[PDB]
Amino acid sequence: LRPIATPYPVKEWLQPKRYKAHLMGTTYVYDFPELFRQASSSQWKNFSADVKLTDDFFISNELIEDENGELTEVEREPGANAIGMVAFKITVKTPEYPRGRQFVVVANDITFKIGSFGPQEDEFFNKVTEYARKRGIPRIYLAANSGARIGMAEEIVPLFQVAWNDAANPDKGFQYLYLTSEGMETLKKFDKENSVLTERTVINGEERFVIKTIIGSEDGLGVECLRGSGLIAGATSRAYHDIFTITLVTCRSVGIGAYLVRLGQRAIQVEGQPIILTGASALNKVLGREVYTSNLQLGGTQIMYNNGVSHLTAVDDLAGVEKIVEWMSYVPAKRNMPVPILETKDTWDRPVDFTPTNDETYDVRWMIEGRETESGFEYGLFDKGSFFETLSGWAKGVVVGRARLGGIPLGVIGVETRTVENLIPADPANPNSAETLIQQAGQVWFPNSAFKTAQAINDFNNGEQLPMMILANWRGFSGGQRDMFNEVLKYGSFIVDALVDYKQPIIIYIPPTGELRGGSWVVVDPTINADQMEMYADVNARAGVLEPEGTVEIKFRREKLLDTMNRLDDKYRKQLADRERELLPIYGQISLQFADLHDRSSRMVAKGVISKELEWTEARRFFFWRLRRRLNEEYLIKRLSHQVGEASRLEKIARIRSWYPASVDHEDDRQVATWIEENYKTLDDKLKGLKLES
Amino acid sequence: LRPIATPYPVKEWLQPKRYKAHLMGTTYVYDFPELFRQASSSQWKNFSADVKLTDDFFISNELIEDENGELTEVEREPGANAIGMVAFKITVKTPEYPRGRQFVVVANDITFKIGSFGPQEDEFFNKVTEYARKRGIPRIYLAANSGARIGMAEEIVPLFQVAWNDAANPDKGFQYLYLTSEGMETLKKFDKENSVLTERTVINGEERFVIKTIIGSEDGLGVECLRGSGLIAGATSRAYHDIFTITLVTCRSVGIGAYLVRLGQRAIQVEGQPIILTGASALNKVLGREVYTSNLQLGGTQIMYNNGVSHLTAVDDLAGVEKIVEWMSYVPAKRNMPVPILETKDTWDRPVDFTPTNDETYDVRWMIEGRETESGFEYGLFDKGSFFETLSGWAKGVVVGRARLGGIPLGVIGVETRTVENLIPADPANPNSAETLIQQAGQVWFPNSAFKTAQAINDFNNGEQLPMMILANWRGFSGGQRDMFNEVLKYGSFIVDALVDYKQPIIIYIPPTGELRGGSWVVVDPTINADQMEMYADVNARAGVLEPEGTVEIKFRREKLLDTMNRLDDKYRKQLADRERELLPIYGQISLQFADLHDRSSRMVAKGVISKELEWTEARRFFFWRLRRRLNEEYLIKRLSHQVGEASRLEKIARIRSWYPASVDHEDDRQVATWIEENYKTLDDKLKGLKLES
Ligand SMILES: Cc1ccc2cc(CC3CCN(C(=O)c4c5ccccc5cc5ccccc45)CC3)ccc2n1
Ligand SMILES: Cc1ccc2cc(CC3CCN(C(=O)c4c5ccccc5cc5ccccc45)CC3)ccc2n1
Repeated sequence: LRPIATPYPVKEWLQPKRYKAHLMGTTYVYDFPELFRQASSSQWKNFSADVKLTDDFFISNELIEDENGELTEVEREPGANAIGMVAFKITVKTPEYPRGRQFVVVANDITFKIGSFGPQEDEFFNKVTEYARKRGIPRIYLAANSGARIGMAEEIVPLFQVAWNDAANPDKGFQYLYLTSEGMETLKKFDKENSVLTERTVINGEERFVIKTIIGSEDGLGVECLRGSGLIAGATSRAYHDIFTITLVTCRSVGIGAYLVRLGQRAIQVEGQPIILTGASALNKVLGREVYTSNLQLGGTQIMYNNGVSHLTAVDDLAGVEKIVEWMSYVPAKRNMPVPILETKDTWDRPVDFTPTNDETYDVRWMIEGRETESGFEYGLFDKGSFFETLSGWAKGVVVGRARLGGIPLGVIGVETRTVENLIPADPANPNSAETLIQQAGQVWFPNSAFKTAQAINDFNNGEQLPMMILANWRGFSGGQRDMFNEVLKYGSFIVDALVDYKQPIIIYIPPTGELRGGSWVVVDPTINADQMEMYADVNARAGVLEPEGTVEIKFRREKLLDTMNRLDDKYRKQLADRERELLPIYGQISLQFADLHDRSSRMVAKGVISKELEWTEARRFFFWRLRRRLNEEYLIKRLSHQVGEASRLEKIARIRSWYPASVDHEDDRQVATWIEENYKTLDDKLKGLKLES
Repeated sequence: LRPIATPYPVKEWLQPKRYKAHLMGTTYVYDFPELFRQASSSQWKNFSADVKLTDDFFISNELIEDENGELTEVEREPGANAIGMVAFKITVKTPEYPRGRQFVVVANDITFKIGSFGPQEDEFFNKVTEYARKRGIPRIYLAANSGARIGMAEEIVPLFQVAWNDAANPDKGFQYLYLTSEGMETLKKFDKENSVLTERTVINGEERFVIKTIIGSEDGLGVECLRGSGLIAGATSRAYHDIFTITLVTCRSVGIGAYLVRLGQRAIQVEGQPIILTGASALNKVLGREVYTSNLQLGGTQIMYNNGVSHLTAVDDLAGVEKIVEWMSYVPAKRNMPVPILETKDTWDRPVDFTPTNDETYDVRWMIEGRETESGFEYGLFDKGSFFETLSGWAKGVVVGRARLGGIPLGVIGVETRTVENLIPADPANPNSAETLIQQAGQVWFPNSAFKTAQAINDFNNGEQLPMMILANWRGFSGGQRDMFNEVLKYGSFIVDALVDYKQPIIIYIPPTGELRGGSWVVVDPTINADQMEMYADVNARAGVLEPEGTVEIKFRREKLLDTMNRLDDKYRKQLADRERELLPIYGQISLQFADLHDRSSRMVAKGVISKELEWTEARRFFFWRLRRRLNEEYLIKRLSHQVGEASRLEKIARIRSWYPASVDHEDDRQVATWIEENYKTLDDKLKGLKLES
């Protein structure tokens, strides 16, 4: 017992595995539920400081496999796990789900065979994934591992013999490895007959059993660990499309551990905990040179967070738990349940304070969440303090996060107007390699930013099942040689694919001072997904194939411009080339203005390419009711889908809208939502009466 | 008429648009069906030189929209197209489909408004896509365009007026643009009242109509072209997952044209025809410096083919047509129809001649298709001359293509054992940028090669609907700093996703001299998709978590090795450190051999991680019947799916296998296929009798 004379018992002594975990710079597996209780309690204090919270608000129940491999709940002492993988079913009353929400926590036990993955950990991890998926509840994975388990048939180690070329000189070589009758019997005696594959021969009187394959008695030495890893990689790939999947990296995550981090997509990395494949030491041995310094050089946050593999970093395990808890506050309690409405002090019914100007540089986050000033807080489009930014360390040209719109949770994509710099590090493996600083123009899609956009869209759709708003403001894609070679077309195409797959309301809104040109429009147009998509443009937005400078260059050339001088200039209508020189700069300006006049939201409305033209200060009020209306209608489309079984979206919506009283304006979002909410149970009777099916 | 006195009529004069197309370095749209006839005829000559072919073997029928926008067939003169998009329905008797196969060809008319995309071309392209998708037939797109159409309200050009700050000095500035009552009436007179959005004011007696927005009378000037582009981008994204989509780039492909190339995935680029977004000239104007030289520098084959955006290059339009024709020979006639069996001179019933050795470097293509030698042709695993390689210019570490196995078409993925070099060009935009040569070790997955692998898997699955064989031979993923920063984990994860989505038989086979370690195994394991996947390892293959050098480093350390010297060396059993120095090199070799003995196919079989261990020379015969058996069983699973409506794969297969006579060995592939083929109609009666449903 160390230390003696403490006020309460030494938990690290009561369970020494707690101390092993601590010595490896991580929380002990069995202590993680407590971090979830601490975080859930903080969630309440930050929401309503006055809430009197008891212990029944949070329940953690360890899951273990029964006699038939069926998962059941247990109340046992920490450290009684016979396998290196552990899981808990958590039932917590949160501000979004005050009656309770459920999720599973799977975790490696770093103190059980170094957190390595053997077939039993793999089988259990897969069974927990399936348990969560069947129930539709989120699956949190806590990664603290050594990757697949590695072994040797340690029983053949003291038994094997070597058939030397010349016994007197061992360095002259050897022919094969073998077992004697003594070795063969030793295995027979311990029922380890299946440990080797032998072939009998007689060499100079001696009966030797030539080892042809070493199998081993102990399960979990090689290929079976790779099979199991594959199973859990496929399991996680499938779970990402089905339930909310998140992973917290606490202590190393190696090999399968690294793929699991990525396969679950959503990841929080604790500072100083690497995400690696082959470690630095092993790589140096392969390269035959001392190339790398640490595993952190290969998979630290300066790699993974900058990569976009790590969505967020965490200062310590509790910080990471707190971030999982916060991320989950935006996500339905289970698959196909409505998005969690959380109304705060920031009511839907106010104008937007922060407005961008053309002459002044701004941070797009100010338009999203607002900004503090000396005169006071300038509210943004979304609920004060609801902007939870993710992928913040990668492709900083796009801003992605979750937010709330008068309570409604949604995914937000904004455009960083400021030039973004990235520091591509020097390759240690190449002596003729130096670090390079890459500057990327604002409002221009690059391979990395287009990749981040598609990724964000997918991550909002799968598991999160959130509506989305893209505050669309791009000049186009980078068409230069470097960016074209770096496959910009591939990443731009992923955006289209992500939108095609989207299953919740989408809102594309070109903000004030905003623009959407050429390929940038193409890739985000509501016809990619007419069922979910909708486009809006601010009265101060611009959009066209080209920008006024390009439109002019192609369509208002020198001849057209001189004919304009002949029409408009009394002096112009040998001596003329002189007036031409004087007029051209202002005439260039006239043509730029002529072009710009086609790029207005009024032409967008007239040409029916946007649902409505909007006023920024009035967007919070508009978007709130539009999304609230749309969430109600989507619910009714889904209930109708079960009934009829076969009909188009248009047929379903037309039918739902035919149930609205004659007095209801189908174009009034506030009225339509108000009516639906006043009649959910009356609409339920309507749908139940429709069960007149054959 | 130029030239005079020709033997037959001057086609370029009869239709001058043919000459315009020619002057732009491309085939005239209406001449493309003839290239398809020429190619289809070549297909026959290369298959059976003795075939007497007539003209009814090939039928091309132009599709045009009727009065109600419904596509119908027409026989009209070339060049009567009122829109810049043209389509043909082709019905061709090919060696795979001798009774005929159908597909649509959509193409831009480079001679119609520079091949630009207006709303009518977009609406038609979408209608053709839908026509092909509804029918399940392939959609070939021939790209020769200027991207979205760009315009201005050319009627406002001679009418507009400018409100000068001071009329005497024009360069002092202007306030706004306006129309006079004369201008307003001019528009009123031509029913172009809707061309502008004005606001009346009176300035110093004059009634001016302030232009607030220029809309225009002519459709297809701006945003409506971007809407249409979006529609066709989404349409193509959807078509790739539904039907076989291929694109041939003949003459430039700009903006939406470039995205269409990528969205359809499968692309052949004609040498010298660029795939661009913003052109070089425009980019130089944005950058304010003469950075780029040509559009080919941005989107030529040295970009797109090296990128993997272009799957193949073509020397001229006929070469590209011939490659589409050849690619299609592997693809079903329509969606959900069986893969086209084409048996050639190379019967299934022979051993594999080309066998790799450990001491000799080989080209993996030799194992796939065989190789010519002085002694004669060494046959490979697949049918002689059936290897059609794709993505050949990108990530050369993986070899991807289509092949035939005794007639059966399938996707093939092999590993390039030789070190691959890539030349990353110097960025013209960066003066402190030089070209870099990147060497990539063989049998190691890098970001690019992992991306190519996932891509190939997807491209085989979607549209092609082909079975697959991965000749798995990777040491692992590159875990170094550069490759980890370049997101190797993301691309490795795409492999898993591509396999999860796979709907046709998969065969993973570790070939002779081959290996599969750590993360390389994880990502390709049959548990990712138990329904389709199956693993095999050659008797000369190796597989484990680590390689013998790593296994030794971790599990057979210094102490274990000295205890082994104490056991095995009579001399070893101050003076001992000397014998230790002498013994260690051979003892290191003993430990390397001890490890290697666990890495055998026999342990893989014993641990149940492979379906069977195989002998390479006998693989063609094994794989032929295994795939032929599996194609027959898959067919029966599908017919059963319609009947019962609800049951697992295992329940379906167990039921199908219960119909086999008692004498049939379920493990004999040749017998099982022979029985199914002898009883398709008897099995059809069985399934029809199962329609006893309520
Ligand atoms: C590295 C980098 C930096 C900024 C970029 C900006 C864009 C947006 C494009 C630029 C080109 N473009 C234009 O309207 C445009 C121009 C836009 C601004 C200035 C000059 C322009 C000249 C053009 C000449 C012909 C056609 C178009 C021109 C459409 C919008 C596209 C790619 C960019 N790449
Ligand atoms: C740039 C590059 C080049 C080759 C690469 C090869 C691999 C394959 C790996 C290499 C590491 N590995 C080993 O079995 C291995 C070793 C393999 C060969 C030589 C030395 C090794 C030392 C190791 C020390 C500890 C653990 C493993 C070691 C598993 C297989 C992985 C990454 C590679 N990256």
